[PDB]
Order: sequence, then C-alpha cells, then structure tokens
Amino acid sequence: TIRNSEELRGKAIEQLEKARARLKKVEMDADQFRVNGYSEIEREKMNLINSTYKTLEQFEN
Amino acid sequence: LGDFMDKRDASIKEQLSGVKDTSSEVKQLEEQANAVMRAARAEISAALNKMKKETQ
Repeated sequence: TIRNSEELRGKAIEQLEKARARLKKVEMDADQFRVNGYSEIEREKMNLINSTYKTLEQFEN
Repeated sequence: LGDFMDKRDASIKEQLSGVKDTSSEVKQLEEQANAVMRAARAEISAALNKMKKETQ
C-alpha cells in the first residue's frame, strides 16, 4: 500500500507539472505563432496595396 | 507496544496516501501544462486571424 500512493503522487506530480510546463511551452509556441502571423498579415497587406498600385500604373499606361 | 503498532501502521498508510497524493498532484500538473500549451497556440492563431483580417 505505501509504495503505491507514493508512486501515484510521484508519477502524478511529474505528469501535473509536466502538463503545465507543456502549457507554458505552447503559450510559447502560440506567442511565436501570433507574432509570425501578424508579420505575415502586414506583409500580405503590403502585397495587395503594392501590386494594386502597380496595376493602377499599368492602367495609366 | 500498541502505540508502536499504530505508529508503524500510520506511517505506512500515510506513505501510501502521500504517494497517492503525489500521483494526483502530478496528474493535475500535466493537465495544467497541456491546457496552457493549447492556449498559447490557439491564442496566437486567433490573434493572427483577427489581425490578418484587419490587415486584409
């Protein structure tokens, strides 16, 4: 009986802590992903405007 | 002797409970970590979408 509860508690805490550590890491991945996405969106917006200005100029031609 | 018997039994039962207690604590830790990781990912995705939509 003693060897069981301890193992459960050992294993259990290794697992809660591990799960929350993973949460942190993701909190990290997402955090990273959000920054990348934001930059990509800005560039894409830039894409649209730039290319449409090119299209304008061609229309003027 | 009766007290000695009780002490030894309690010490063992307490060890089992603590071992049971530790296992539950580790399960909670793992669950919390998993939930946190999900938030990061999902959160950032949502952000870009909302941000991506605004840029568009």
